[PDB]
Amino acid sequence: NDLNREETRLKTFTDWPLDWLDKRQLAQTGMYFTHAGDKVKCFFCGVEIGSWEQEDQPVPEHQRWSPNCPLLRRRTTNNVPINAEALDRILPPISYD
Amino acid sequence: AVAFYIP
Ligand SMILES: [Zn+2]
Repeated sequence: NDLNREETRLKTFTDWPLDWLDKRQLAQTGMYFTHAGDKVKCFFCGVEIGSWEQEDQPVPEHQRWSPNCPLLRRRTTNNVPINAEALDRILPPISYD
Repeated sequence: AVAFYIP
């Protein structure tokens, strides 16, 4: 469960093929690299996303396919960020769906 | 993007 740690997730992004898609923001928002193409997987909701298009963004795409992710929904999780404030800044604004 | 796995 060191993957609960952003630091650990960030480390899996070795040989990340997308120079334009921020691996730091992906790791920060629950994702880790699966090393299969460009697909990443959220450690908190389990969604797997790949075939990224340059118009795609880390958080919105994540919310799009997993609107109920505990991390994005801002409910408690075992996530250990590197910088809490940076995480707060990027997570979707509180919105009761 | 494409979701290969959906919760
Ligand atoms: Zn998630």
